[PDB]
Amino acid sequence: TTGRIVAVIGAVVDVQFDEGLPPILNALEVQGRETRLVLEVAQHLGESTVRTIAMDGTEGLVRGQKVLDSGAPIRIPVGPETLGRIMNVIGEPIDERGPIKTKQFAAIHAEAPEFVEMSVEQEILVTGIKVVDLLAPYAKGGKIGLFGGAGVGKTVLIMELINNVAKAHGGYSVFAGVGERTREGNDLYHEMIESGVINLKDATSKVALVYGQMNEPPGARARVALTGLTVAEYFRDQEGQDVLLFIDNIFRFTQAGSEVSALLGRIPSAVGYQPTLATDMGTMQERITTTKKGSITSVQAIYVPADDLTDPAPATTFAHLDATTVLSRAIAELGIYPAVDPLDSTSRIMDPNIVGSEHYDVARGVQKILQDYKSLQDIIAILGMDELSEEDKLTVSRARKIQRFLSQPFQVAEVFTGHLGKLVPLKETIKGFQQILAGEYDHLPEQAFYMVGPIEEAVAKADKLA
Amino acid sequence: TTGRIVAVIGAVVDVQFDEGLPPILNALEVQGRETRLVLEVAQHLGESTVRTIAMDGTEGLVRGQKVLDSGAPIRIPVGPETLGRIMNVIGEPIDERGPIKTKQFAAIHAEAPEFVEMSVEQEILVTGIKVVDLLAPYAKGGKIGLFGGAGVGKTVLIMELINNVAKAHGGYSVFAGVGERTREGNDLYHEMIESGVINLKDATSKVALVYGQMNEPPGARARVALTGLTVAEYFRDQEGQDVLLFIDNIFRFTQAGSEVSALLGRIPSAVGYQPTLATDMGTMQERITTTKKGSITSVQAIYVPADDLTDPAPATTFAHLDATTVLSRAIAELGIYPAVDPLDSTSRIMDPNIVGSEHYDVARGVQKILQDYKSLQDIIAILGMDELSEEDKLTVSRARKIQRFLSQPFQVAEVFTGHLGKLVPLKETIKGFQQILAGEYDHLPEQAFYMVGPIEEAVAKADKLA
Amino acid sequence: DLEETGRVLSIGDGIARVHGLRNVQAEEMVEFSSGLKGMSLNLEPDNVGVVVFGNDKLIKEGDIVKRTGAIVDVPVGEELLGRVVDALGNAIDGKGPIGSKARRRVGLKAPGIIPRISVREPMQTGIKAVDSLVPIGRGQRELIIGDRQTGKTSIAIDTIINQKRFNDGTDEKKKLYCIYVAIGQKRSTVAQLVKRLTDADAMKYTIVVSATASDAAPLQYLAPYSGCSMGEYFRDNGKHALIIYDDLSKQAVAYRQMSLLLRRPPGREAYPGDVFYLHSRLLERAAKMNDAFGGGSLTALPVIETQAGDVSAYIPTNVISITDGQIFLETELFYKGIRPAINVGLSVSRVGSAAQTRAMKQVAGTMKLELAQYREVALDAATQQLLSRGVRLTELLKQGQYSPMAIEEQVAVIYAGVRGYLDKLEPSKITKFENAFLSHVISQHQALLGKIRTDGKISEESDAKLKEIVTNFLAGFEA
Amino acid sequence: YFRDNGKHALIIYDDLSKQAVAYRQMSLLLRRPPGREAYPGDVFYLHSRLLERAAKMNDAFGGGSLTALPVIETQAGDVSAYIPTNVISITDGQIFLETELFYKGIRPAINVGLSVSRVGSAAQTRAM
Amino acid sequence: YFRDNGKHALIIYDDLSKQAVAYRQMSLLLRRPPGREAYPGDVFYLHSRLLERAAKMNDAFGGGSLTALPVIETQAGDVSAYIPTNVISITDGQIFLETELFYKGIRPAINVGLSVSRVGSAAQTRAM
Amino acid sequence: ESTTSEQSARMTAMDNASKNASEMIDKLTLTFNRTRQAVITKELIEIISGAAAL
Amino acid sequence: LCGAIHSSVAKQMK
Ligand SMILES: Nc1ncnc2c1ncn2[C@@H]1O[C@H](COP(=O)(O)OP(=O)(O)NP(=O)(O)O)[C@@H](O)[C@H]1O
Ligand SMILES: Nc1ncnc2c1ncn2[C@@H]1O[C@H](COP(=O)(O)OP(=O)(O)NP(=O)(O)O)[C@@H](O)[C@H]1O
Ligand SMILES: [Mg+2]
Ligand SMILES: [Mg+2]
Repeated sequence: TTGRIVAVIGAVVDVQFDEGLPPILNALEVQGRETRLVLEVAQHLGESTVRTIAMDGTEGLVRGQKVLDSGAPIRIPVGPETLGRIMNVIGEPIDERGPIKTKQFAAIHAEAPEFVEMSVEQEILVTGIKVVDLLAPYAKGGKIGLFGGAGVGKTVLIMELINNVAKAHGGYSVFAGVGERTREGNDLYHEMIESGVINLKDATSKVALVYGQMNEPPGARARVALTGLTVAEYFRDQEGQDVLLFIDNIFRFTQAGSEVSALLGRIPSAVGYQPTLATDMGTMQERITTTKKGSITSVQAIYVPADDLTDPAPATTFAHLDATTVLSRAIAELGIYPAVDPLDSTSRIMDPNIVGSEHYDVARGVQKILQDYKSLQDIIAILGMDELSEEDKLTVSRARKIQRFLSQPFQVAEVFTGHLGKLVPLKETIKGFQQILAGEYDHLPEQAFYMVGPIEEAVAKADKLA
Repeated sequence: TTGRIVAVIGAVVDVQFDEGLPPILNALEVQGRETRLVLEVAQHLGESTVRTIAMDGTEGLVRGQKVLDSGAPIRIPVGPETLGRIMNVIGEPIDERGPIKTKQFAAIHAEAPEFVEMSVEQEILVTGIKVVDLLAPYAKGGKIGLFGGAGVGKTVLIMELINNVAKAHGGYSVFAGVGERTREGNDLYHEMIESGVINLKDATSKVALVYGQMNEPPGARARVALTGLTVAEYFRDQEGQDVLLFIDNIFRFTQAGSEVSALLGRIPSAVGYQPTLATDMGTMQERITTTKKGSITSVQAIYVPADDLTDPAPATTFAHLDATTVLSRAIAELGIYPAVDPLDSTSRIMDPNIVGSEHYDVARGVQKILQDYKSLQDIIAILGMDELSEEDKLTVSRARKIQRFLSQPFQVAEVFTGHLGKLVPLKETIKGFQQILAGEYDHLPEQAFYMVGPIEEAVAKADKLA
Repeated sequence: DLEETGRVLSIGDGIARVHGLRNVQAEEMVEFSSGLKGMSLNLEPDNVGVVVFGNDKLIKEGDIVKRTGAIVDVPVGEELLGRVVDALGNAIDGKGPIGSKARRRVGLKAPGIIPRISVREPMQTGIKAVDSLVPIGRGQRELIIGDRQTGKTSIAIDTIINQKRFNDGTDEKKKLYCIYVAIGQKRSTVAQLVKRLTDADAMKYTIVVSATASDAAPLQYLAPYSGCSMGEYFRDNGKHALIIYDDLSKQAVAYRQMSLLLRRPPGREAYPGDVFYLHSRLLERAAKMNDAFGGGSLTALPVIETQAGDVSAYIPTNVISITDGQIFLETELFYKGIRPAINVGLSVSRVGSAAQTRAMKQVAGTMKLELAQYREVALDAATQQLLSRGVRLTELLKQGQYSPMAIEEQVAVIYAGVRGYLDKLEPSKITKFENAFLSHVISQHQALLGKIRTDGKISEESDAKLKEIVTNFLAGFEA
Repeated sequence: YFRDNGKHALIIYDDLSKQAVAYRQMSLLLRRPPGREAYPGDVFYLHSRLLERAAKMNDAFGGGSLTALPVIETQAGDVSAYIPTNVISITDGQIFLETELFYKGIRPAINVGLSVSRVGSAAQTRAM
Repeated sequence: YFRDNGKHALIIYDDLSKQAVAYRQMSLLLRRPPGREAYPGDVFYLHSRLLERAAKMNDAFGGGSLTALPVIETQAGDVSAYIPTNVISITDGQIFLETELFYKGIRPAINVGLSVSRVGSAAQTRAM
Repeated sequence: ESTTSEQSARMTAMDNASKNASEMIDKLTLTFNRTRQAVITKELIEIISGAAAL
Repeated sequence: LCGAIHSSVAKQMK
């Protein structure tokens, strides 16, 4: 149909249609534009006017300008042909390697899998990261969440997971860049090309890329997550394959939404956010799941505004995950990396019937001594450790050794740690912490446990220290 | 043009005009009233209607009452006739001394000197006060934060500042009492008279007074700093003087800004201040500088809400301060007058590249001797001042002399102390403290350096005391 | 002509509501009867909301408003070098007009993924602490973060002044044009800043966009973008620019005032939901182009002022999550006389490593390591040795203002320290030693300095001679 | 239905924290002005109305009953905040759990001093 | 009336916190813009116009006087709240009371350290 | 030897403990003032949202 | 609160 822009306010554009008003979620096409400018119908204002959200900048738009109804929501290219390419919210290619020829085009708007489609197979996903594997194990086909304040370690943790999980993976991988750093997209792209995971010649690429970084207007950042998820949906279903979905950073979806929600005319909810925050988030995260038809292991980085974990965004995401890895600025500052909070990172898999009694018990022992130490922190603070019970000194000492043994040198982080990357097998992780708990290394200096792999290196570093 | 009142809501009055709509910032004379009622246009609401802020009570106003547009912003008498006279916000005399007939008036609203009119170098305004000129010098055309309160010689300092600037520079002074308590405004008048910085007979008054009393509506207290500033600019622009502007107190200038903003219906920003916090302050402050014809140096009394320096009010203020002068009850009690805290008072121009390397080395040298003494004091009186190394014996003795030499008789107190005030030249100051650090006067009694001017007077007192 | 013109319906709260202008575009500039310019922000059915780029007092109901047909843009090109302009690109130095031959929208979108490449060319600041521990590369975004009066600007200024050695040299690749955007500062401070740059002969290759404390909020808001566009000209023409945003905290407050006046929903600290995006779209524009796009770059050094060291506050965290690392300046080190007041351990450079000269890696890498050992500690010979380094090395990192050091002179002095030629020396003599040793090599050993510079590495040959030089100097260094 | 027919039912509302958030969204979207914390001015009534429906019927009314276990998610362990105290001011007691207790090995992480029952021994067998 | 006819009067405003509440009711229902704590921008003006009417008149004006002892109730010791902040700044001095002192046995519960009088000695007899 | 040692130790211990308390006071004051400001802001924005929604 | 006086002697004493 043919409509006319009757109002433009940043990313929100109102279009008036004489006949055949376009339904909600329908992608409209602005006419008289060099590049494709899509407007998604968000609501029907009445008087034959619809309120929409632009997927690109609205500069240059004039009142009266013509808009066509495409007849359907934003549809993108889905299929193997997306592997090794990079697209934007609206599915166009942004790698300068020409068109994306697919048979199928899926809409980025799909209803979530039904309750009868849900899977319930609990299976551990060993990452080789001591802290995660011990305290809050990830699961295959489960939902993993990396929480973190600015600069704390989310992106390095995701890249380390890609390196450990994705590499040794039989299946396709989808990486959605959402409101983050374009230059990280370029690094990712070239890193993937160099490794051979993105082959620009053979048809052997295993990763599909989708980006909408911090350089995009709100409307595009609010939908890129849906775009890369739609690509992951196909591989999951239309191919019955184990898909991996990495998103950095999913918070940017919610933040994109607050920016337009104001322009959409809604009364603001707590902290200035859109009153639809949780439902917007829900209809999207419910699509990011494993189904009986296929499995998707998702890893989403989640930005924590002002480091406040109670902020509506991060707070609402907790219920969408099966395992959480919560990163702390204070932990990072102590030099511990990855800066995981051992007392705030949880997992539904952390059950004696799943990870077994030996693993469950050591994890619980580690957390008990960390919590007990945490209690003494205040007392240590004022009077130091000399007016401390000989009994408590020992908890403190072990805790500090456990606290340092939780740290690990990552490949991706080699330049910052000054240490070779390590990948520790679950069995070795359990043993290391068992032994420290048992007081077997009450004679080694804490420092020996810092930045190593298996406990064996701790001992070897202790001798090195003389 | 003549308009008509269409709305009266407290201190906010809406006036409609037929033709010739008064621009924003214009002054409107309400017709048919005992006292002069000025309205300042704040906004153009549309429909030939303007929204204004009242400079006085609005009680008795009727809808349709006539309001004449004066064709310009608020204009006040500016020039030498203002000296020793107390003025109101809108330039009216409030001292019962008849009119303030100047050759011309001037608009309280002006843009700040252009980038091309700025002085390109950092000069110093010698005030002739040892603590200040030595340790935290005033920057010519700069802003000085006067931290103090009552009971610490604030008024004596101010009056002395005025007196020293008039004599050592030929520049006059202006006092803007922003939110002045009437009682405290009457006392300071007669106090100024007693000191002589004001004179009811001759034309020797060095100070002009502008008062925005607390009784007055928000609009009045918000504009007084501007009225006083206009006065000061007159002596800088038309007589190339180096004026001194006192703002007491800068915090009540902000608050009055919040109140006006509130009444105008603007949404409040952090901690309840006006969205235009930084702009309200910058447009006023930038008028205070060194131009190519002269300069305005402003001593601004500061009140820090909740003792929170990071509060939006004080933090916004500090952006414009070039120095701080700290008056302390403690220092006062040691009998050191002025009660200027030598280590708290700071200054930006206290830079080798600006006040010279000599001055810099002596200033620091005094600062350090004082800091060391502070440290040592713990041992001195408590742990017994006996086991003090040859070095420590001298640090304490010199420090105490220097600390005493930082006091100085003000010409203003003369009438009460029966002692000639001493206006000490920067050169004399530098020499003195330099010599005491050197050790040249390590053979005189402390009291010799107490309440003197030039170092010579220190030696002289010593001999007389024996 | 209500197609190309409008009449002001209402003016107040900064936005003017314009009647007409039927054919204006969104984000297009319009002109006011008073010569004031504005930007068409909200195209509503019955009016156009205009952001006035200046004193809105100069606007009245009835005033004609004319279209320009151009989306907000600014003068651009080498003709701006040595000039001081306002947020609109108008000269304010009183030196006549700018003969700019091109214009560039202030709002262009930043280069995408394909045109970029990882930073790899050093952006030498000339400041030892930074070129060793927090090495900046060209096309990188590096935040300068700290409380007021912690010497944030100073870092920016030394870096600008350091470029003189490149800009006046032969090698084009090594050149770097500078742009200093002053946002919310005082006029005085800007005037003094251009005066210092003039005396340092660094103004010739420097553009200064100024929207100071007296300028309307919309000018302070725009300033950063206009300077950024002026920087992109270089970026995209195979050249290299450096832009400074000083500071972005004051810009965010100007945008906050505009947003509350627009009655946009106040959130965290009463900031709008788009404060992040305000800085994200801006900083994304500094980038490093690959050879197929000319090989240029635009390095950005945004400045953020924290309150009482709170780097966890909303704005600070926002920029930190945009940039590639930050240099934190601690109020406490500054006071303690440690200048520059950089906090090593908390300062990071995510991508500069690859752009750090090899001569630096050979001494700076080992220096940082030794700084870590020291940090973990401050009796026992072990720990004692570690503590010895700390004080020495910490003194080495001290540097005055206005004397940016060449890279070869930085590796030379740091070598002294990390190699051990300072351990048997009194801590308080270290800075004295540095200054005497520098002059010594700069004069009696230009050949060696030039060797290290040219080779970009300290080879065995150079290292042998350098070893001799330091040792010889120690022997002759009087207490 | 059980309660009014001689039968006994147990109901779990997991959880009422997210319910009130859905209520806020819907109410804000209906143009009703945000009250305290952006929640509608009758967030207490939202839950109070619901929870009162759980009850003990007398014999004349079948002797059936409905027992309620509403769940509330606190933030940073603050049982004293507005929403939590609203629901506590409805129910006949509370079971407060804490992460500190949990990790210390106190599981279930019941905080005795802060939890209460407003029925007491009337709901226990003599033995207990 | 007393102040002006050469007499002396003392007035107690018990308390200005409640009058301020009263005015806030009228303002908010008048739809005047709300500010900090929902007070209007003229609430400080409201108390400053009243407290300046307390004054010491000069001989030529009869020599009368009006002394004002306004009362302000704080919440949990918050002397920085809006009304308290205002009235504290308008006055010549404050007599701060504290519960802790009260129950400790110090009655009247006057905090001797914080309470001040800018007038001080100027209104104290020689022997005191 | 005992009495000397004990007093040296105690002196040291208390000196350090008062220092630690000082730093903790400074840090708590900062937190106090951040919270005080967030509270003011948060309460005010509730008032405005309610007002505006009419 | 004697720093670590007591602890030292007691440990070496038993
Ligand atoms: N595992 C790690 N080992 C060592 N340093 C690390 C590690 N993770 C993070 N860091 C340090 O912190 C920096 C930021 O890491 P990064 O993964 O980019 O953070 P982030 O949480 O994604 N930040 P942002 O996206 O900006 O909010 C790195 O460049 C390192 O200096
Ligand atoms: N490296 C340095 N060595 C010695 N003094 C320095 C150095 N850097 C700065 N200073 C001094 O410290 C002052 C403050 O530095 P400046 O660059 O203005 O800090 P800032 O953090 O940008 N301040 P402001 O913008 O006002 O909050 C300068 O005027 C110098 O006198
Ligand atoms: Mg990241
Ligand atoms: Mg600065």
